[PDB]
Amino acid sequence: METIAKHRHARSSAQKVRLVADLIRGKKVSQALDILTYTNKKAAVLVKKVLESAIANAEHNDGADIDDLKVTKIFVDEGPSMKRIMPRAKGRADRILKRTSHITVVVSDR
Amino acid sequence: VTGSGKKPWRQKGTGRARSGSIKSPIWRSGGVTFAARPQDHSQKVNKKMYRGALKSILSELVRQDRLIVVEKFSVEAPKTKLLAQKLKDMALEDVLIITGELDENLFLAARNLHKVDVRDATGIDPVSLIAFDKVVMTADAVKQVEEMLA
Amino acid sequence: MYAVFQSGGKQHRVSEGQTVRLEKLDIATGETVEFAEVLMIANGEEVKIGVPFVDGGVIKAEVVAHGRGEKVKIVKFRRRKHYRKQQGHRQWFTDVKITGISA
Amino acid sequence: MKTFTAKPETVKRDWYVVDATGKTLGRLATELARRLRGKHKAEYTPHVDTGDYIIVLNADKVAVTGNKRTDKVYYHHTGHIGGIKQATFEEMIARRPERVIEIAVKGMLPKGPLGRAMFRKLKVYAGNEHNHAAQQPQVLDI
Amino acid sequence: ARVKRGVIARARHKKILKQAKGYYGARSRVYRVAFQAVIKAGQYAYRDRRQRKRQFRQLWIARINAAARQNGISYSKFINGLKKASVEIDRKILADIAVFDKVAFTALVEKAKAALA
Amino acid sequence: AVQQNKPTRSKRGMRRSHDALTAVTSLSVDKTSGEKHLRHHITADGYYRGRKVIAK
RNA sequence: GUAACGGGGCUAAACCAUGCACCGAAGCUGCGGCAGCGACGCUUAUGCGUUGUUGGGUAGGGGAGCGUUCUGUAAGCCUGCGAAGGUGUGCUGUGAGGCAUGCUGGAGGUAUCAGAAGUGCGAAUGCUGACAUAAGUAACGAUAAAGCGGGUGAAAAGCCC
RNA sequence: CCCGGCGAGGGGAGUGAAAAAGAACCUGAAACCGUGUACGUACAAGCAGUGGGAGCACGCUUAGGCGUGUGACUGCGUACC
Repeated sequence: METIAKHRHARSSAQKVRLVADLIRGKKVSQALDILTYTNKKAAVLVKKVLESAIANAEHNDGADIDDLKVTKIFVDEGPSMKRIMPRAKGRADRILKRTSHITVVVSDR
Repeated sequence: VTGSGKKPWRQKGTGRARSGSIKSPIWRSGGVTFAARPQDHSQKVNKKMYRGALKSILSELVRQDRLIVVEKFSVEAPKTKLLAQKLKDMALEDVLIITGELDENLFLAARNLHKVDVRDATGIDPVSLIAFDKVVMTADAVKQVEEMLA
Repeated sequence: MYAVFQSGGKQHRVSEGQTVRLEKLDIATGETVEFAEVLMIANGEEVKIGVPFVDGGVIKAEVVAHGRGEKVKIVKFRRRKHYRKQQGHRQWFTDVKITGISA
Repeated sequence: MKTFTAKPETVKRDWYVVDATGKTLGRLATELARRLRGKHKAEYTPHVDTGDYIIVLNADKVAVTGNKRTDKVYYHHTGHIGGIKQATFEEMIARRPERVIEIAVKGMLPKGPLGRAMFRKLKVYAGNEHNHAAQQPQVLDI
Repeated sequence: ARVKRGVIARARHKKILKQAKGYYGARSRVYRVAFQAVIKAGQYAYRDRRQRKRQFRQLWIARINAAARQNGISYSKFINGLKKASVEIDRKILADIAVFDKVAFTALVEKAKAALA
Repeated sequence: AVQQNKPTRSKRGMRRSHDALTAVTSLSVDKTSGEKHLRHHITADGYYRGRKVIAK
């Protein structure tokens, strides 16, 4: 049974979150959670929280039994940008985009 | 277009592109290269071509026996229901019924009848002559359309 | 056990039972054409047209549906010369089955 | 019914042995190369290597014509500084002769990737025997 | 009568991007690039229709020669022969018998060799 | 100095051919407390090789 | 950088002379096809077995058409048994296109013949918006400077003691 | 109701004809970014296609030496205004 959890409007680029996400993909939910705890990227926490929520979602809303779960699917798409300006030298004003992601985790037992 | 004569930015120097009026038809909001004005679409039409046309269309009404002349077409009071009756009676639904001097009741009837329309002889126009399945017309009126077209 | 014959404006090596696509051919859909000038026949031991066409070799086939090939595009485009045209062309063909090869 | 294509996976090949000895390099290369390329059969398929493996032999004794032996060009460039080295024909027969015939038929096979493969089929040798007895090379000429 | 424009426009761009599938990067993604990409594909195939006919004949000739030469005659003479051979006409394509019937071929060389004697 | 043509979405890809993080693998469990922990590191509850060190 | 035969290589695979094969173009021929402009024979609200012939083309002239909005035809016609639009596919047209139909969508669309045009875009350093690139690179704003203990807290180098 | 910081966001439940309407809400194209699968790709040199073309993969019909995708190898080939 699939069962999934996601974080939309995550305040990280995507490129960065993906970096963490690829560490985890297709791992035993257990081994996933470990790889995350000991990864020093702020995306790690962002994605650990999803995995967790997702596992919880599994156990509570469906078959559960977190012993078999795998992160069978994880992919993060890019959310909207918040748009800003950077006062710069000589009156020039620069753009700058604060970027966000939508993290999606899908956990199951098959 | 509501705005100002001011030139958005210099000619040379900013790496941009000429510009000269925030109203350029090519600029966004504001423009319109050949803005319309209100205009008169009336066309002329020679007299002899108007009369010539009508003749040409009566003749064809007649040739398709859509022209069905009667002596006296009229009704007893201003009641669409009444008319609607006569029509049912005469095998009519789309009709012209151009009468001689026009009565008023028959105009008052017929009004709500949508597939039907009554005219006085001197009224009669090109398209409405064509627009209906049949056009009736009384002897009373033919004598008139006669004179008219000569 | 095959033979060769001129029929498109082109030639074809062919054996009985075998279908070939020829250029168009008035012959109505089901009838039987007879190619009566074959330029070679062969089994294990074979017959070349010492001249053109082997003495009495003929070939028989039944037309078998007429058709038009898959469209193709003609593009002409002359750079910088404000010029180009595109064009579509198809190409009738008739298909024959081959029953003959009367040695 | 389209014309035939040799097919890399069904193609035959075959081994041969050629004595370079007195042969005039280049009239020899010319042959090696064409056989090298399969140009003698169902070549008839220029994208497919249909050539035969030919093992050459006694290259050092290859023969030349005119004054070439002492005078034949032979240039090359290391792509460095101003690195253009050159060597005379006899200089080359002197150190690693194999080379003359190789660099020879190479210039005669085509172009790139394919032709480049075709050339691996050719196993030259300066001496008079070779260690490909198992391939059962059949002798030939030109 | 102010005119929408756009559906009839998206029709076209799509028409071109569709002809540009499998083309690389923007060639297959970006109209402005896609177009010039289609047009040349078009021009190449008009050229190459003509080309094809050259290519094969040269394929054929090449292999006729391999075979002729194997039966101890040069392509040139072999053709000449066939030509003199009590008339005796017969596509170069067709002379694929060369590959698929080596005995019918030697036949041909003989007929040819003879008309040359 | 600035680029003359826009780099393909592919070159980005290739440039990034090395960006992948490496997962840890090298953590273990304390013989005396639950406690996973990086090799040669204090466990959170404060253990190291059994023997509860660092009382906090 | 060989670099003054395209290269390999050639003593002929060079020059001269005679000869006969062959290869070779979108030329010429063959088979099928379309059209413009003429004119036979079959036969005219004529198109044809047709038939001779022509069919590179910028500027420019001429001819014939596609499609878009809106008026009428239409109180008709199609449509919640699924309109417009979006996305596939199939067949068709010389093309601009047309028609069908799966998916999506969920309220409008209109044949035909005519009528009118804010009718067709890749370029004007065009206008607006959206989104890429360089790049997870530069930088994070005076080189007066930090260290540790306790705290709160989901988290504390940066707050509080 | 559950994960979470009495968050952000999310999974169920439920309303509803529909949440393939959940408030950034009708339709929801394009550039641009991803996950997944077939095929290709680490001796290969250029407007990236086009002509020929193996192989693999998937559909064929009871084969028939076909359709679709991919595209080793190979001839030709310097974008548009």
